Amino acid sequence: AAGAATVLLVIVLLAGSYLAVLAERGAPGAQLITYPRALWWSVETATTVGYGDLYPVTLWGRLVAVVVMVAGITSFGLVTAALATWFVGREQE
Amino acid sequence: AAGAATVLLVIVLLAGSYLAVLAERGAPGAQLITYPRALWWSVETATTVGYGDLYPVTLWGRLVAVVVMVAGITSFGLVTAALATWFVGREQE
Amino acid sequence: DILLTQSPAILSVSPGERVSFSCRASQSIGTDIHWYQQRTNGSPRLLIKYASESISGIPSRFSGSGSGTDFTLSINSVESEDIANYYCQQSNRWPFTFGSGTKLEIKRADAAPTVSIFPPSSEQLTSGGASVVCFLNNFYPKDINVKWKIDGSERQNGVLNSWTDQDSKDSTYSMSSTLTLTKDEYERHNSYTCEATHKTSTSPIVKSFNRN
Amino acid sequence: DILLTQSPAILSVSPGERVSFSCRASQSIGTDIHWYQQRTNGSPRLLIKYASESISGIPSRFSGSGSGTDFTLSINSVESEDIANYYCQQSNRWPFTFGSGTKLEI
Amino acid sequence: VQLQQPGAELVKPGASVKLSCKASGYTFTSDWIHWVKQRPGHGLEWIGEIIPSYGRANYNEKIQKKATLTADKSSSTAFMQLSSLTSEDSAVYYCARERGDGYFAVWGAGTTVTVSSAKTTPPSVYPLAPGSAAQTNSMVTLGCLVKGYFPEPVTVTWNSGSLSSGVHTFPAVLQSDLYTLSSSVTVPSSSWPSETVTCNVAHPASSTKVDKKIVPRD
Amino acid sequence: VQLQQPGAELVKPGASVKLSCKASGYTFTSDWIHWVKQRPGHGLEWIGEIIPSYGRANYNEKIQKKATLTADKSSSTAFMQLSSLTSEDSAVYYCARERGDGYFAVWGAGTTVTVSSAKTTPPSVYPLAPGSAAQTNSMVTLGCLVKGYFPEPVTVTWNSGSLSSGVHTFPAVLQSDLYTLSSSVTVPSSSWPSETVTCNVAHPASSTKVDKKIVPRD
Repeated sequence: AAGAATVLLVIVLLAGSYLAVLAERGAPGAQLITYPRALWWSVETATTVGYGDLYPVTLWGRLVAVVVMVAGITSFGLVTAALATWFVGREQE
Repeated sequence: AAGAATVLLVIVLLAGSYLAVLAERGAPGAQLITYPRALWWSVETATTVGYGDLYPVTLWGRLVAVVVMVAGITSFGLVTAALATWFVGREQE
Repeated sequence: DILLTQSPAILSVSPGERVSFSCRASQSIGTDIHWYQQRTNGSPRLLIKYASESISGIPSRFSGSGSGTDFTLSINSVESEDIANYYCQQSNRWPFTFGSGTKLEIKRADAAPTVSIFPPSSEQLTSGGASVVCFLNNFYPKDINVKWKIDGSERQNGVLNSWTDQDSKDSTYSMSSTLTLTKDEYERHNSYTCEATHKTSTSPIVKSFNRN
Repeated sequence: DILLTQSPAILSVSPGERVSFSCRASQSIGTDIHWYQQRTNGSPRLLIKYASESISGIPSRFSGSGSGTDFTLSINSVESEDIANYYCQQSNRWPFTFGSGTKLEI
Repeated sequence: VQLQQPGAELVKPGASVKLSCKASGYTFTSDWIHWVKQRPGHGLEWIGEIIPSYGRANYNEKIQKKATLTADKSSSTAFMQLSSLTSEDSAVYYCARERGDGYFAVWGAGTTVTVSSAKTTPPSVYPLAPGSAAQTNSMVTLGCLVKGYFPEPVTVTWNSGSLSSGVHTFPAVLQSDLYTLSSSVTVPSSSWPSETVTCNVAHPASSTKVDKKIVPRD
Repeated sequence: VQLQQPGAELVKPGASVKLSCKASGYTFTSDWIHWVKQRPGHGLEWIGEIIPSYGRANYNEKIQKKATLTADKSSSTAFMQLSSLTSEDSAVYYCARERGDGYFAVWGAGTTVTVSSAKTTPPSVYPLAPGSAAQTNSMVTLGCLVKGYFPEPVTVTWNSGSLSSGVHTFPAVLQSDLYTLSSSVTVPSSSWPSETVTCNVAHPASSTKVDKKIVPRD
């Protein structure tokens, strides 16, 4: 709620980024192989921005990616319902 | 609400576009470096259209980008709940 | 660092005929190219922006073409006022870069040099030197052979020549010739002559003056 | 397997004068290049990271340039202590790869 | 004149120099100020940009980062400081006004920088009138001779610009650390000397400008 | 010394060998440990990476997968096992500490591996003092001679490192399965022999280090 679904998104975005590099390293060609841009990629994913920078190529990397989508889009189906509520409320007054 | 969450999106989309060019200029390779296409890029971002044209490469450019996503997706989680309400209502009559 | 590559380096053309400088980038830049003219001694001057759009205050001769990696500045006609270096400059990816540059040369009809010989001014001798300047003006081609003589005998020393870049009112060239002596030396010689053997004239064009 | 290609193989230069080793990749890698110096008998030693960023404890002579596929290690001046092999190494796509190496002769 | 920069500077080698660019016209928040270097007989080297309002600068990755950029947020003048120069660093230096859209709409006139230990010399202007017995054609050619100045450049004008018809200012020659050039003008032998004709030779590097009428040999 | 690996190993052909890399300093969860191979007079071959905390390794696709990677999660030491070697497999083997950002911040000193059936020999160190009648210049040159050791390498030092001024250790020559090199040092003829000077020759492969003062010919 208040800042709860928020925190869960950040667990996802970290552990996601961390595991993406683990799964993708070893696949010849993967760009998703350093902890920085891995993190950026998990934001590119939770928010469905689909910029086209990074994406996974391994099976497990794609599973990790799907977990981020779900756990992100849901978080962000709620973080965005809450920033809308709080500031729109106080700012609407 | 009526046209309130709307206006906030436009503050975001401008100041976003303006800062993107500031952060990205100086990074060898960035395409996000003129105030026009910067603006278009912030729409590409607030609306999660992910066309793949522009995207940032600097750290700060990506932060700016994330601010647009949040403040945009939230605005557009409300601008789109309001155009749905007004015209669907009057048009539904 | 996007590489703009302007070929050819120089461009011959007869007046009034279409001309096209090619720019060619090292990767796609869409339409983020801009053309700059820069004559001799002057600063650059925006010609075409975003590869096709004209600038207000630019002659309609200049026509912007191209997209992707192949770009084409074009001039639908040519006249003498268009002699300059021409530059493309991409704004698609940081940093902004420039091309190597293309200079425009006009083939015109051959013309003979106006020769003018000038004695050292009264003011100049008052110090301790005397320079005989001789002007070759408005000839084409630029290939001309100056020749000094003092009292019929041919002096090869103290001779500073300088060639104009192709002038942009006429498509012609000019040339000066400083003759650095001393006042002491200028006094003990009577005649000074300026001969110029140019393509236009087998017979060399000659000018002279006598202090006496 | 991204191919880094360091030309030239050897580099003659008089002391104090600017010198630039070119690295050139077989496809775009953005800025994920890093330069390593390795003198005789010694282990390699990170010089420039991410193609432009300096390393603390590295002389200001070493100047990182380049982006995309064209990369340029540069030394604004040269002195005798700089004789070594020099290596570029991309981290943009797996596996990490290294260049062929460039030796500096004075 | 939109962008406005001084004419010429002289720097002892290894010393520093500051370069100015006062810009009348608009002063948009979104404006950028760029600097381009043109070595003699070369192309255009982009050096670096600065957005004066906000305050950040970005320099050319690929060149020896010798300079640093600054601005004056409420004087409408921007600066570039070149530190410890050589002779490789002598060139013309333009400032340009990019609106933020990616092209250099407005160009300064350029500042000519010559890095030498030699001393600064004003010029010597001598008239050039035809000989006492040169058969006058319809058009008469006459000039003036700027001798022994340092450093470059010199602005040469005729009647202070009014008579720009038929002029060629010649390139300067060098000799023992002093320059020398000439300029030519052509009027009708009907109008001259009945109409007076003067050549004016500005020399920015010395802060001197001089006049000389080209009278007949009295 | 951040990354720390042994000096030299010797392997009979076809046999195996384990390689160590104890790493003081930090031991981040996110750390990766890489291994680079440098054949004599070659470049750097990346062999493979390992993240010691979690435990997974990835080897070089393109080379003969002769090795396998391991770690000790609470000894801060990682390992690489090379199985069934040839002479193509003799090289220097570095371990590196990539933080997870994509560059090798920290490098071990390298382990020199020589795959031969020949036996291990300690070195023989002989002093090198000038002749009994060599005219002494301002600087005096003197050295020591390491003869008949196997395998490579030998760490050669002067006064145990304090006098690193004016030294050239020469490359080893090979001859009938034994090595031989020399080192040179230069001090002022004022300071020596009044100041004592010793060369110390470590030989990791044998686990022996030896000393020799370079006295005058008494």
